[PDB]
Amino acid sequence: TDEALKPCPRCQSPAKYQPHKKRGLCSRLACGFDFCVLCLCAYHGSEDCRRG
Ligand SMILES: [Zn+2]
Ligand SMILES: [Zn+2]
Repeated sequence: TDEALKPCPRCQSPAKYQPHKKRGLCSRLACGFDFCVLCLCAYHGSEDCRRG
């Protein structure tokens, strides 16, 4: 099994990982970011990710 926590796309800090919501929230109070864990952009909820 093992643990999982993803780096924040702004500051690379270990963000609070939410695999049940495909969401990640930064632990750095000056950064305070909310991202999609599939494409590492600002969180887009129920929408699908984008190519690049
Ligand atoms: Zn951050
Ligand atoms: Zn995405």
